[PDB]
Amino acid sequence: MRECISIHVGQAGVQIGNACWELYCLEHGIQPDGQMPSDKTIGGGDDSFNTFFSETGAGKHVPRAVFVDLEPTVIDEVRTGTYRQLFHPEQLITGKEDAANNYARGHYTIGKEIIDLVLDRIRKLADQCTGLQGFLVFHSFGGGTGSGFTSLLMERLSVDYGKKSKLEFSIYPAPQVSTAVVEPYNSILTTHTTLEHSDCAFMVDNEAIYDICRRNLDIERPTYTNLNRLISQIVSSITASLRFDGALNVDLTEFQTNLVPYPRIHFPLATYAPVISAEKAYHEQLSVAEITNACFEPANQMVKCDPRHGKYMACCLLYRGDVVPKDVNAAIATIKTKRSIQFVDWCPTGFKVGINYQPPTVVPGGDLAKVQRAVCMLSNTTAIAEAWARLDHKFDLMYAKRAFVHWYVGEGMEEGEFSEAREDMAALEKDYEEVGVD
Amino acid sequence: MYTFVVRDENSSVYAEVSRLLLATGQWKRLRKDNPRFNLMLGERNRLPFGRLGHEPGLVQLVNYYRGADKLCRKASLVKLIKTSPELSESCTWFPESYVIYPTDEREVFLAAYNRRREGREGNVWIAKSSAGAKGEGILISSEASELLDFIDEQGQVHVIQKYLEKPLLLEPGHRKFDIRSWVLVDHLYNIYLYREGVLRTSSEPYNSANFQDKTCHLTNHCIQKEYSKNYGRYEEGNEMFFEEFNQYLMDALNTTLENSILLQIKHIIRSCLMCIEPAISTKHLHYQSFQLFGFDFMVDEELKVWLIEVNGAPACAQKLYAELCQGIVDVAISSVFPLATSIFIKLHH
Amino acid sequence: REIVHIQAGQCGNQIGAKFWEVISDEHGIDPTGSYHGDSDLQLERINVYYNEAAGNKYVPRAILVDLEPGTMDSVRSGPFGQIFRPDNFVFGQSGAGNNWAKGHYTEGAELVDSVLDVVRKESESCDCLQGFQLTHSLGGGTGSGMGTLLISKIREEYPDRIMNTFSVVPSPKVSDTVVEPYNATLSVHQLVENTDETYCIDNEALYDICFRTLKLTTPTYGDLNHLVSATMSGVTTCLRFPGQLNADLRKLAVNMVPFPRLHFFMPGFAPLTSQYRALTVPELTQQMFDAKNMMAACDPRHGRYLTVAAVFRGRMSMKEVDEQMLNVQNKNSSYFVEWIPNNVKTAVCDIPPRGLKMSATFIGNSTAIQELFKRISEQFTAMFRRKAFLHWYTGEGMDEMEFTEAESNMNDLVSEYQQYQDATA
Amino acid sequence: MEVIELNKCTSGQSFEVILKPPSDPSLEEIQKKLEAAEERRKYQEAELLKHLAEKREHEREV
Ligand SMILES: Nc1nc2c(ncn2[C@@H]2O[C@H](COP(=O)(O)OP(=O)(O)OP(=O)(O)O)[C@@H](O)[C@H]2O)c(=O)[nH]1
Ligand SMILES: Nc1ncnc2c1ncn2[C@@H]1O[C@H](COP(=O)(O)OP(=O)(O)CP(=O)(O)O)[C@@H](O)[C@H]1O
Ligand SMILES: COc1cccc(-c2cc(N3CCc4cc(OC)c(OC)cc4C3)nc(N)n2)c1
Ligand SMILES: Nc1nc2c(ncn2[C@@H]2O[C@H](COP(=O)(O)OP(=O)(O)O)[C@@H](O)[C@H]2O)c(=O)[nH]1
Ligand SMILES: [Ca+2]
Ligand SMILES: [Ca+2]
Ligand SMILES: [Ca+2]
Ligand SMILES: [Ca+2]
Ligand SMILES: [Mg+2]
Ligand SMILES: [Mg+2]
Ligand SMILES: [Mg+2]
Repeated sequence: MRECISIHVGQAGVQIGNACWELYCLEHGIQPDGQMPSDKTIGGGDDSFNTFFSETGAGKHVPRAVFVDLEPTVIDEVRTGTYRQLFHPEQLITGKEDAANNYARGHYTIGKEIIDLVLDRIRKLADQCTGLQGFLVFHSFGGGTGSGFTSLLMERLSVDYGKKSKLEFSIYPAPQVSTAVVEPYNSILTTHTTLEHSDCAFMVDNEAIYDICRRNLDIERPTYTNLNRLISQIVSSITASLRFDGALNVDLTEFQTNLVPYPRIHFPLATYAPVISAEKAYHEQLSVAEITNACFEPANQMVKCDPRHGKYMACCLLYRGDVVPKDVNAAIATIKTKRSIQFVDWCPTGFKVGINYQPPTVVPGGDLAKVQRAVCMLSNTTAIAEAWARLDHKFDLMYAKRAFVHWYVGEGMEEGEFSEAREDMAALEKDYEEVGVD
Repeated sequence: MYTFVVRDENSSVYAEVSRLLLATGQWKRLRKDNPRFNLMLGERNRLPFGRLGHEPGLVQLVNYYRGADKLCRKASLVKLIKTSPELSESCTWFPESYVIYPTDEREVFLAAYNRRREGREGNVWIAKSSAGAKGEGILISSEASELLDFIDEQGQVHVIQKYLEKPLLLEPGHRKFDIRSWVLVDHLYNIYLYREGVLRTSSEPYNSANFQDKTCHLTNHCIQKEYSKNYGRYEEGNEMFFEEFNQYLMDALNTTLENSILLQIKHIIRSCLMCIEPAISTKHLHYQSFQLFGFDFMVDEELKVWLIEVNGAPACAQKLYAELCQGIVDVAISSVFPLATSIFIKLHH
Repeated sequence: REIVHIQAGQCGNQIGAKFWEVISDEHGIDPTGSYHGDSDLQLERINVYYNEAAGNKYVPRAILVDLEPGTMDSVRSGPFGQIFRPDNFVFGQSGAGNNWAKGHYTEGAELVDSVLDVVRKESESCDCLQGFQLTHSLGGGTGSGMGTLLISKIREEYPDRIMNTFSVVPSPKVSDTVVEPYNATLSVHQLVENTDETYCIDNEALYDICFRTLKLTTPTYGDLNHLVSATMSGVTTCLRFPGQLNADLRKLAVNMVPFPRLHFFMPGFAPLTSQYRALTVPELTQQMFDAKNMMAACDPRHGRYLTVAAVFRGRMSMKEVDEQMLNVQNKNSSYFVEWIPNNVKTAVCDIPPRGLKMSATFIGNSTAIQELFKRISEQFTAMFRRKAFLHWYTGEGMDEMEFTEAESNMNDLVSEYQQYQDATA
Repeated sequence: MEVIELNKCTSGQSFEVILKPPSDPSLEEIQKKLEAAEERRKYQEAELLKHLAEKREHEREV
């Protein structure tokens, strides 16, 4: 067995980490006090769930996770919440003043003061691993901590753990749920410096999660709690292959091999169905073909864009629940004759499929309904570049007037990095254009 | 009240639409780069579709269908027809055409030309390309060598298409023509055919033995007005409207425009637009789309209709701007942004 | 993350006293400093403005400054006079005579050290000092002259801390003396360099609001301060109560100030009060964007918005505030700059103020704020071209060439505001 | 539409369906830049405290 260490950075990363680990415990039958009645290997074991949880002699199962925020109010809620017993204190690291949505403040000013401590605490978990695979880093593009410190952390993890894979779960900024106008700056800056150090990044536009919550759960004004419990379902479906017995996506390296032919273009598009409200007391359960079809409706994607006008480089279908291969092939045959699905000429036109028979787990008292079967499609499509263009344009509008730039230069940055990063995004946007148009 | 933006200055049609929306008293125009808009009268090239539908609390509409170029570029249109099972190589209303890069179909073009040459079938051909506008870039011949040589001389793509040697010829004049039809597709993908079409008329008598002359075989209004001495001999501006053409067919050939030609027109429109419906439809998309299309047909002497091209940024006939432009706002825009008989034939599908 | 409050001069100490009366009520603390409230949500972020003391008492983290004891003697005897720390009254004896030079260079220089001594003690007992807020007028001598002096001294000892001010701008319609434009111009030059956020409270606007809209034929300083304290309660409401969104002074400044020198905000409030009819979200939103609800005598339609923040208080159809906020922008979309995307942000605090079920506070960084500085610059030059009343200042050591510099910098400030009002994408 | 590499266990199955076949920085280099921004931060702070020192002179000059 090979362990995976999760790192949750900034408010968004931390709060989403709370949702994931809450869901993980329910999926594995672990109680809030860390006891696991179903585990008969007391004090140890190399089972599949042990990739994410270590075991103590007392029988407590402990997430291989580190939480880190530059201000404590968010992690303080972890230290006192339902799962306070799950984590032991040195896993939770807090500063005193945050980065004020300033990439430079998080990366340079405050980053330098706390980077060594964080790495030391990460090394204390890596020392408990017999065959560490890599890291899963949860953070926001928009926040100062989530953007600036994460990039710093990613840089030094590539030096101290050179041959270990690093996966990102990144929250793409949306005006509907943000109170910050400088997020485009932080998004471009962090992407530029993190790009070379990330093997696979799953991007989640808060705009997508917002509409999905109100359209499919009839929640009039979703909160972060609504959004995080939905995101955790997707995160779980993506990470389930690492935590349960299986053949597909069992090593972090397989995510890169299956989903990323070119290193720079490592942003797969996630699509998830079915999202069903708990208020609908009796619902017409959806067939395999209906949820598989739903994977190609932009309204169900984690990032709004049109794959019809891009090209696919890889596709994985991660079913959870009562699904058998035959029903999948039936749907795929029908779907291909009814949808615009063009692969690049230098890649096969095929789906890598995986099925876990355990149905999706929903947190008691949540907003989601329990369903018989669900699917998360991971697609590396050029259409995701639309999200970069949107962001690049917002960056351009403010930078032409140098708006807000003084806040970054005042923290030690040079204007060069703004144009240096923006130029990198220009290439990235043009790299997507080469691969998928004409 | 609603807002909109103009991003195409050289647009005849939508110049009147913006003009007429303003005069409504419920529409407000903004700069060419203010995203806080309800409607975008976008540009013909590199319209930023990716930046639409991401403004909170703003329904956003645009007057173009992303991907509609596959029907409005001559080379792509050929590959769409030949490779679409809904249309197929066995297409009765499209002339046997081939895409020739100066993927490529050079042999297979010569393939039938040889079989046709041996069979004494009038193997007269034409080459075309979407780049050459203003009647520049057009070659007609009877043997490939002289035509294919012209293709290689230029550096862009060119399609070779069977020139139709037996067009329906009007009298008096013994002259050629094409038919232009305007079709509006709204956000719901209803297909609306404008009840008024126009014939772009050739003012010179047809001559099959002589294509040396550069005006007896093309009739795009511009050519006739700049390279023909009889621009307007028979009708105002080389433009004959349906009422007159219908009366002519009744008197000369004892038939109607609706029966002899307009049924085939409505079938080709439906066939083309429904073929691409799953690739451009915006029914469940974060932004909606409509678009005005200009289909160009022609009629042979057996009263069969042939589609020649589809134009995605078409101009209108001078007389009909008012009525048509008013029709767009009614069906395409107001249908989405309500306010305080019909001129369209709904092509049902 | 604690805030240290400072109030200097007559105006500063009186709007300051009302501010503490208001928020003390909102948090449930009586004039003696004892908490007697109904909800624990009042106390979650009480530390932000209060220290906890022996006997389970909360003491405002406030410092009281003046060069003459008159107004400060009143505060101690006022409604909440006994709430303040008696050690935090640092007052001189002579006064400043509405003379900027006396507060900044002579009389104030003597007392300033005693003021910073109290600042250090308040700062040394702060878990993580967040910044300072100053209340003061720009037309007097103590608040204007000494206040800008204190700001300069605080930035020297706390250069990485946020310095914010609620600055009352003078107006002939509510004028104490004629040299008020001189003192204002000198203070603004200091505020342009040493503050991060200045809320420009214009007494002309407060008067017009009291007289024209509230139908008060003869307003007092108490009537104007009721509006100023209401705004300060609204501006600080998100910091003082457990509010869904995480509000920090430096995070707020980063999001509101695109250019360092253009940090002068127009405050706004709705409804305007001195009734029982429940005000609807349609009515709250359209009022806060009206010139008649602005605390700075400037027309927003004569300028452009760099950033905007509307803050709604109470239980309300929050889906409706969104619908309407997005409505009011479409009506005025020409008055928002296109080069700062999504520059209108909204925050909601479920707890309303006293006597209202729904309220709304408006914070705007608009280029129309130049109209205020242009007004002050005219009054300044009208006297300065004839050097009238300068002897009051040259007698205290100042040179007329410091006056010329201040004038130039404020006309430079106006020019900069004009640059971005005409800028486009 | 070929089905290949079908592995299966008690927890589930996995397979692949094909429809159409195909047609480095160091630590020292980092540490420097964090310090290069730190030294730039100090220079801005020194320039501020000098500007303030200049204004303290003028104050007591008056
Ligand atoms: N989905 C989701 N996104 C969040 C959440 N919290 C914050 N975000 C995103 O992050 C932005 C706000 O910045 P934060 O992530 O909270 O702050 P940070 O990353 O810790 O950086 P600092 O606050 O400056 O220390 C918002 O605009 C969101 O896009 C959350 O709970 N869920
Ligand atoms: N297969 C065919 N048979 C007969 N004539 C043909 C033909 N293909 C093209 N033509 C001639 O070419 C002309 C139309 O050319 P085409 O429409 O491709 O140029 P164009 O698209 O640049 C002008 P527009 O943009 O206004 O539609 C007609 O006048 C017609 O006579
Ligand atoms: C004078 O010292 C103080 C003391 C306390 C607060 C302030 C202050 C308030 C403020 N308000 C209120 C709440 C709020 C919350 C937001 O999101 C969470 C938001 O969007 C980022 C904007 C606003 C607008 N804006 C600025 N700049 N300062 C100043
Ligand atoms: N709103 C308000 N403004 C005041 C008050 N007292 C003075 N001012 C303003 O400040 C100016 C007079 O300055 P003053 O308060 O005497 O300054 P001080 O000498 O430092 O106390 C006038 O032009 C007023 O605009 C007050 O009680 N309320
Ligand atoms: Ca075990
Ligand atoms: Ca690496
Ligand atoms: Ca003395
Ligand atoms: Ca001293
Ligand atoms: Mg934070
Ligand atoms: Mg054309
Ligand atoms: Mg006074």
